Amino acid sequence: SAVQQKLAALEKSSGGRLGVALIDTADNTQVLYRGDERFPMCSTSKVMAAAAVLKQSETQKQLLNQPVEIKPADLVNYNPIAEKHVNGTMTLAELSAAALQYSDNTAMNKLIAQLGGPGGVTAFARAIGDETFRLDRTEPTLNTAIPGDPRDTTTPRAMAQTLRQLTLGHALGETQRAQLVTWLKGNTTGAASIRAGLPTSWTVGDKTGSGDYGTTNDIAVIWPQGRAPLVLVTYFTQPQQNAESRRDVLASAARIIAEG
Ligand SMILES: CCN1CCN(C(=O)N[C@@H](C(=O)N[C@H](C(=O)O)[C@@H]2N[C@@H](C(=O)O)C(C)(C)S2)c2ccccc2)C(=O)C1=O
Repeated sequence: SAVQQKLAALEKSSGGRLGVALIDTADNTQVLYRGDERFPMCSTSKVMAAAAVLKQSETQKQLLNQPVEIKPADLVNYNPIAEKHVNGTMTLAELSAAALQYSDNTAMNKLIAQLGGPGGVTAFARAIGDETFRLDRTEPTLNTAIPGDPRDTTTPRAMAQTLRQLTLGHALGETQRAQLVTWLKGNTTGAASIRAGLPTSWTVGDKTGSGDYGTTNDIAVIWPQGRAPLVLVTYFTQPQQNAESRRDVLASAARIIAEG
């Protein structure tokens, strides 16, 4: 198609590997580019961990208000919110919000511990029909993004379909779904990614991700003005291990998609 030739040209000029998945809920049509290839998820996997804790709250009505202790041993490489509460407590809701809106890695590790390990996060993916998502490690080793390594990876097609069920579908209860959407809309880290390639009047909720090998990711649910919402996943990785982040590639991919 026309958009696939532009995405192919964008990939060639960037020197990396680009994966795009678009789901238009107006007619369930999909636009895919390397949609079945595996990409390192990096911090984009935090949406699955937060959604799994939300599913547990459909039975445990007061789970989101449960206090969790933040000890100095719990801090990893990037904990902007958790460092403000060392030797104190954060609720599971505050931890889910920190992991999603600020990409706090300590909050991610606390959510994984609540689910009984990385196997508990992967279990929630299988429970809602995601046979591709796999979480194998905790923060921060899950971001190694080694080429060929299947660990901590998914495909663009699978993540776009799963993200649609979590935010627009009914994989979660009504109250939990609205909480997830509200958290995604209040993200603070995606101004230069998918949001930068879309019109300013469009409301966007997203989760970014970065890692080694220049891995630059962003997944988003998009609400156009007076139009059926969209779900767009953009994954990108590079050959050099110390390659810089390329958030402009994600913005350009979103612009190419939004032209159609
Ligand atoms: C060998 C172990 N090892 C290797 C891989 N790795 C990482 O990939 N860390 C990454 C990391 O911890 N990224 C954070 C994270 O994992 O949510 C935050 N997520 C990004 C995002 O949401 O867009 C951020 C840019 C807001 S930082 C990282 C990437 C670029 C610059 C600094 C840190 C590590 O730091 C690490 O411990």
